Amino acid sequence: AEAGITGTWYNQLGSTFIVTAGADGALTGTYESAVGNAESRYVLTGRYDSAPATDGSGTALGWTVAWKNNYRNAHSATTWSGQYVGGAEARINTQWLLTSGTTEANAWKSTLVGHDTFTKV
Amino acid sequence: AEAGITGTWYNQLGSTFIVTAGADGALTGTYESAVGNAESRYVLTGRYDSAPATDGSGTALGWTVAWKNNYRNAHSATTWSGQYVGGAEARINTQWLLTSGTTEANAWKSTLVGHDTFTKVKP
Amino acid sequence: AEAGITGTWYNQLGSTFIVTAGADGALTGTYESAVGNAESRYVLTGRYDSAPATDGSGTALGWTVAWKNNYRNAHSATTWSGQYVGGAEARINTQWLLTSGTTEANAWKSTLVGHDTFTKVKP
Amino acid sequence: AEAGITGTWYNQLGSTFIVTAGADGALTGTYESAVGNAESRYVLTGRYDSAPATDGSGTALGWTVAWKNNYRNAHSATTWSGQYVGGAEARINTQWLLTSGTTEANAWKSTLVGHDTFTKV
Ligand SMILES: [Cl-]
Ligand SMILES: [Cl-]
Ligand SMILES: [Cl-]
Ligand SMILES: [Cl-]
Ligand SMILES: [N+]
Ligand SMILES: [N+]
Repeated sequence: AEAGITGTWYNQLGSTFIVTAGADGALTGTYESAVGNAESRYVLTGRYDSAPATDGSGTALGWTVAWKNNYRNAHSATTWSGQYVGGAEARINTQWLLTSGTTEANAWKSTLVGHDTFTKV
Repeated sequence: AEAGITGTWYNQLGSTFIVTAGADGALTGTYESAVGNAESRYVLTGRYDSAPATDGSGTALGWTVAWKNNYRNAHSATTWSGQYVGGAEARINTQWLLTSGTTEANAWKSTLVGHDTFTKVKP
Repeated sequence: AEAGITGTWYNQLGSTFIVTAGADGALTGTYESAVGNAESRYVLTGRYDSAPATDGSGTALGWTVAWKNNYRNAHSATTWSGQYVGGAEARINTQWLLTSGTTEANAWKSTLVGHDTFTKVKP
Repeated sequence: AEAGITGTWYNQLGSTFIVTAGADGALTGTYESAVGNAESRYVLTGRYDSAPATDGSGTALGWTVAWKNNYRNAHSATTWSGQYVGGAEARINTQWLLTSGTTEANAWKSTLVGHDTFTKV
């Protein structure tokens, strides 16, 4: 819990997430997706709540990735919100929101929602 | 545009968002919330997509706030996903997810969803 | 209250919702949308929780619309989840999920989320 | 696809869903949950899109359950949106919204979001 977040994680789609959790709640790393208008690693930044409760709970965290890198600009950003749980098999369970930049005309259809489970396997 | 996003913003609940959009697509600042087990400012970090399109599309962005500071710890974190629309009345329209740390058993009810609109006042 | 919900309602996009709240907690009616691969009325079915609280809480409800009628088929369905707030200006505030049928491969991008507010005009 | 929706399904939590899909898009049945202020079966009603595409896609559908029965009234309603996919192992993959009736003061925190995968196993 708290700790253990640092490392390389993978989700059901094959995307890889490499993060560093800092003593004071920062989350920094890079994201390589398996889907979308993605081509390479993207920078990610987030926060995690460094003093989780001392009961059998997971650690809340969230992060963002703007899908723009030296290779692609998909004019969109994804944020994942979820919680980290450790143990023999640690995972991060998240729900995400992906918003694309649209014209007002298409604003009603700008956000996709999904879920992802990351493991270090 | 980074500038365009930089500034002080408020939403309909009365929360304050102070942000700096940096060259490299980063977003840093503090969030003051009007609701929840919150007290004072909290640090936020996000990213925004620095090269939007010409046209009249919004700039997609997103940021996270873990509700822990030196005064409180709510054991939860919210991420806001949305777009910035500039003009005379610049607005950031978002959808957010708030997750609380829970035991595996109550995990099914760990995330809330909602939407917020922010109006800019200062740079 | 069933009555209270029964009526003609419009949201900010210009879509029409005609509903009948029945005794047994059911919701039946037609939806006319202003956006999407939609043409004409579609059938909706939902439920609402017939015994709310006294107090000034909203009545939780929800309904589904599969976007297929005799004129079009969009292979998608939307569910709206929210609450009814009565008074002189009765409103139904919702959050919706729109899922499109896709291949397993593009399933990750099958659902859109958003929010709608409905204003009542007729019973 | 289209067909096959009728039957008894179960989700990862143990909730049971029994539905009847009608030739014209109606979904009717009852829901027995494993979690919440639930006590027994609840009536559910929904719709499904009866003419799915003739390509390897799933069938879109959605349904609602107001958590009020002769035994409990949890002043809330849940709607599930997702798609049915058949094959040797058929499943219904959904994302749900659960709204409780609150005072305006608490309206900002009235909706929970999650996901559920139902199988006939
Ligand atoms: Cl991904
Ligand atoms: Cl807020
Ligand atoms: Cl609509
Ligand atoms: Cl359930
Ligand atoms: N993703
Ligand atoms: N559920």
